[PDB]
Amino acid sequence: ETREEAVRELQEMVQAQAASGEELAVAVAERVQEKDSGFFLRFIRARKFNVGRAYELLRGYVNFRLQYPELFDSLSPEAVRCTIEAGYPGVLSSRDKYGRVVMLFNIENWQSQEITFDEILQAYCFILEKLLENEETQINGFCIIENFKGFTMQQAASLRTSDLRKMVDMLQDSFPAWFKAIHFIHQPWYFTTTYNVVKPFLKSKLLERVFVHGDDLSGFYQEIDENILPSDFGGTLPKYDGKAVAEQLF
Ligand SMILES: CC1=C(/C=C/C(C)=C/C=C\C(C)=C\C=O)C(C)(C)CCC1
Repeated sequence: ETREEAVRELQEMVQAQAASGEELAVAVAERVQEKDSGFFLRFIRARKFNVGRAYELLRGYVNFRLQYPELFDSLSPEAVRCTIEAGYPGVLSSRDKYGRVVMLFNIENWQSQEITFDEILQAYCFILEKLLENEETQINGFCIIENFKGFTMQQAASLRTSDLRKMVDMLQDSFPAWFKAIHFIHQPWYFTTTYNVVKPFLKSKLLERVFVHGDDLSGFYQEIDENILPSDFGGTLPKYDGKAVAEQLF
């Protein structure tokens, strides 16, 4: 069967490339040695069974883990659960019109000293790992909705460029085959400074996936069904509660 053959070919390529001794190639081989066929199929299917292209995706995925080991070193499922229960980030029960999983972040009252940017990215990675077990999601991918209505100047001043770059790299290196769009709503005037900080690190393909809506949600609602969104993202569903997602995942 083509699936089993494709996985075997990807595995052989992982080994063949590592044979060169090239640093990342060697790291990939080491870092995927415990993975099952399902894991390899994610990359294979995301690249329409093009093994070479699947391997390139895998390189970026592993590179992210090499560059940001603090996100993976002492990962505790229990701690990740708490972050998710707190609603950071959230996940909708229904897919959007593109068949995408919709992830959520509402910055209002986010206290970075209580729940760190790193902890939030750990939660993203933990969720995406589970979400990508699903074969439709392996193709359709996901989007992110960011409600910045409550983005304060204090929050803005506290954001570290190294943390913003980490998020860029999560989307651009770890999950680029799956990250499809990010929608910022209700962002204040000083969002411009935050955006400008990140802009140099965004490749053109990723830049084209960033949308900023402010207070006019007309276009936004054309993308994401108002009737699938929680009330704190302008929708008709109950205010987002991280408990439901958390229970489903764990
Ligand atoms: C502008 C912009 C970004 C900035 C995101 C920010 C400012 C996130 C701030 C807080 C958190 C933790 C959100 C969690 O979802 C992205 C994602 C990096 C890269 C694409 C464009």
